[PDB]
Amino acid sequence: SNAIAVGSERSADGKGMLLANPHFPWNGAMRFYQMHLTIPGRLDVMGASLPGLPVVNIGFSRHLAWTHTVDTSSHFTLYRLALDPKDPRRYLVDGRSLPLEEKSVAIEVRGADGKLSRVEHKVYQSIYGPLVVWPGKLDWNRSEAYALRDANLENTRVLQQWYSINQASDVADLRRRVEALQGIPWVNTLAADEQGNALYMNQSVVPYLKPELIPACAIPQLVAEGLPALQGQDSRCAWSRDPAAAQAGITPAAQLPVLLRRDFVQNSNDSAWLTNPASPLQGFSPLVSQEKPIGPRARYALSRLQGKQPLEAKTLEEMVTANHVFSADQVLPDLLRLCRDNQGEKSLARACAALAQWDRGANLDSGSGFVYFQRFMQRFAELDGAWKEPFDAQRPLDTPQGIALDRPQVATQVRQALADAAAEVEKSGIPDGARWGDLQVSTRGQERIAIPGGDGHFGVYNAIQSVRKGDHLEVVGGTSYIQLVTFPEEGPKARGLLAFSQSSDPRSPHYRDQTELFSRQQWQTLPFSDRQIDADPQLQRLSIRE
Amino acid sequence: TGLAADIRWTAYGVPHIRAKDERGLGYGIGYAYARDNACLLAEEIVTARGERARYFGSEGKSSAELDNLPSDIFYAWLNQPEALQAFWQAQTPAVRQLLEGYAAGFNRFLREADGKTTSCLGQPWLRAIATDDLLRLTRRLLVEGGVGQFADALVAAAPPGAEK
Ligand SMILES: CCCCCCCCCCCC(=O)O
Ligand SMILES: CCCCCCCCCCCC(=O)O
Repeated sequence: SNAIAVGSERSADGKGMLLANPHFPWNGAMRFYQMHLTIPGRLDVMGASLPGLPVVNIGFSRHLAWTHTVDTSSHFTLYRLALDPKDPRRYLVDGRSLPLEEKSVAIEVRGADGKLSRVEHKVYQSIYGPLVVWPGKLDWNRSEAYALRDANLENTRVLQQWYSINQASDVADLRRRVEALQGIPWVNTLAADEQGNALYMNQSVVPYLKPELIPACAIPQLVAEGLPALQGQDSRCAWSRDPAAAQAGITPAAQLPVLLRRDFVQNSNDSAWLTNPASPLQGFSPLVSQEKPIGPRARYALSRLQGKQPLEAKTLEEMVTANHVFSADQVLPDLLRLCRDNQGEKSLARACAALAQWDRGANLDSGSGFVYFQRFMQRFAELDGAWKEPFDAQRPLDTPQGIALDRPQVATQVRQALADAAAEVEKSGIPDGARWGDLQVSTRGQERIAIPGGDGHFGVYNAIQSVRKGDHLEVVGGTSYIQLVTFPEEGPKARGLLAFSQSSDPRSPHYRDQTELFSRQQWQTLPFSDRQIDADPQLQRLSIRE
Repeated sequence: TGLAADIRWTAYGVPHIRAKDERGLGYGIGYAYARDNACLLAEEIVTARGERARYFGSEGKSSAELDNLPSDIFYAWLNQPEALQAFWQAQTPAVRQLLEGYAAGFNRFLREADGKTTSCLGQPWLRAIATDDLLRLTRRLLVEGGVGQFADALVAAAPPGAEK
């Protein structure tokens, strides 16, 4: 997901502005739904929410707009258990053997005969939480096992937290309300207000360990691989208690990253670090935020946001609707050089022509070059030291860049990867005249609607994930609820769409109406004031009671 | 009772719910959401109740693409009655009222539904919901950044046998 908040120092009108571009499933329990909620005099908020929740999750009100992105902070820890050498159902804490608890659950299963039978299953639990097995990595043998402590199991504040956000007046109020309750489970929050403040908060529920405990409490080999794993045989590796935290064992709000500025803040699912490069966020716990290389979506955003030129609503909208495949910027120039260097190779001819003609986009009319580029990048990602300029922490926005074609071993492997990618594309059932929109679709009844965008891993800001189904790529997730909010004098102006439409039901008048609009990238007013609502010639009203 | 909402829909079926209190507000939300998505919510509640195998057998999957039986074991473990009760007890009066209203409004739509916008009319799993069902959904979402990612791993965790 992407989020951009612009403040008074950079906005065209000197006020706040927010782009919300969550990338979430197109079906199921996380399918966004638009609604506007009003209790006259004390609540007036509009946005979109996940199924079953009577609050607005991403939205705006009279003076405020906010959104969320999945963060890089840990929201659980694994605990490696040292098993009792005499009994693999017992584990050691400070050298003392403790029994595992056994909780049985019973499930009814409908069989082939249509009758129900009862299945009983035993869940083993430690003082930390339930045991988990990843065969071949996190096993349960006679020496060790792994338990999982989820910090959000004790977060009973989640709904109150969003309802409180729904009642927030401005950025300062929003910050107070989130830091006070600490009910946000696993997302960043970004916001802008009418006065022109731009806010980023990495304010969620995160296991807390005091700094001095981390060196000895971490499992070195697992933390190196990005798993929050701790030593479960030492009581001193329990999550630390701090009276200032809203929940025992979680990180106090003062210790989590916050950036409050008047130019911009952004996030595309990387850590807090480069939210705004002019002011890096550093020195946090490894469970909270680390200085890891940013992904190409953030790199794309920063290439467009940095500088002195004012940002207008149109600028932020077009960062989505351009469908620019930003990963091409690092790779395609040198790849085309390699192509020109190998004009004798008939195995490369079709691929190289397609890449040369490609508009570097994931637009509906983008050529098969995007497909060739995707299959090449999947292989390029697996090559060792093929970057001309590797990632440089002192140039975190401009590296990695280019192919190290001057190394003979790289040139060979890169050509082979292109040869292999071309063979794969040609083995598939795609005519070379077909364009991206001919391939990527969302099915609605018996028909298909062409969908622009591409995988976020290729640096397409309008991230769309698809899977092969039948003869097409079926969209499964990505750009979902779009909201672009500014604050002109009359009241908040919100523009956007719900890409997959309000209703998941094929019978509904609102099953595919916004999907047709998403396909054509035609965003619409999100009416909020009574004047806007009353101006809508489709306005319908129903009052209900019981 | 004490449930009342005014709902306006603009283009594309976006609801604008007005009410004097949280119960009424939830009433409007549950009703409007059901009009568009009753079947979706019914299915996800089945999932969160750990009842997929009961309605659909062992061969199917949830919308998170977990096998029905492991999914059920996970949600039966997650959404035990004691866990739901403690979660409810910790809720403010405003949130309880939002949830009570929502369940009532969703159920109102179900009573009235004739299939106009509901493709799963007549399915045994399309049924009146309770506030506990909304707690089940909430807790399912709550753990997506945690133990929910390890649902299969939790189900797979069994002590060693006599092996070498
Ligand atoms: C009960 C848990 C509620 C969680 C609500 C999450 C809302 C934001 C989800 C979108 C985040 C993203 O797109 O990265
Ligand atoms: C089906 C693909 C759509 C993208 C959905 C990704 C969001 C998952 C939210 C899980 C929260 C987390 O990852 O910690």
